[PDB]
Amino acid sequence: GSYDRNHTYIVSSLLEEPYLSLKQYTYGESLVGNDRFEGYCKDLADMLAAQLGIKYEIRLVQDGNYGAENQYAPGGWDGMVGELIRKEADIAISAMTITAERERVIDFSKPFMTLGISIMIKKGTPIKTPEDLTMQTDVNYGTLLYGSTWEFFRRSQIGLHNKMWEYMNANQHHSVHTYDEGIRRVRQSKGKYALLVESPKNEYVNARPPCDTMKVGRNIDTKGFGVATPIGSPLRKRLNEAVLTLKENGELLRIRNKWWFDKTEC
Ligand SMILES: N[C@@H](CCC(=O)O)C(=O)O
Repeated sequence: GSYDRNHTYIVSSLLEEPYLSLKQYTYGESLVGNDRFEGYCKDLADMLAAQLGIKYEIRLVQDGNYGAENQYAPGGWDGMVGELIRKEADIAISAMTITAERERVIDFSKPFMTLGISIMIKKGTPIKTPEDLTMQTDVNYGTLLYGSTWEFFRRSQIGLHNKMWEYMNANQHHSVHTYDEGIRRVRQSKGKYALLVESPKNEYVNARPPCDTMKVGRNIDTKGFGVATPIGSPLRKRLNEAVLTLKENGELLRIRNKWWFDKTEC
């Protein structure tokens, strides 16, 4: 009650199914505003906004990126993280991974979803573990360039992860600027490409047509997605409280089931 509720809060996000996607276009109907979007993060944004009694406007991130340290970006970060640092958005509500490096420059709520880095292959590919990737030649691999998975491997102290880092950094052409390009490569490379991809994305894709991909191995780490705000945001406490409210009252579980379990489909 001591924050501006007339302001339409600007929410940075990023199209990434099923977290956020465009509603299917139809004949003679033009969608505008937030009505253009659907998905888990749309539903989450709606609920958070209702908890806080605020209006919001989704504005997709202007470089299509999650956020990385970049010696060219103003404020030192690109993507959604940079939009928050530079106060171009009020909140980011996306599948944004909570990392130690990002916590030094923006704030996160407690996590609304858990996840881990995982491996996606085309069915038939002879890979069962991360170790396997480093012990063979014909299957190339990669991940989303410069995002949290990229940084995990760069920074990990585990020999295996460092081995995978050295490979990917020396073979950046086998990594991708969107998960959808990586998934296309899995599907089109005849068993010769594996994608390092966060588990909720992996699980979603594998349970939907064309049913030609699968997850192998255990998750490599354990991680969360959080609602992010610029430091100092008057909304920081109330947004964290709202996430905890939605967690406790079963609403996060309900929309996770809506977009993952209710969409299977394989
Ligand atoms: N969720 C990741 C993007 C995907 C990835 O890095 O695998 C991030 O916030 O950077």
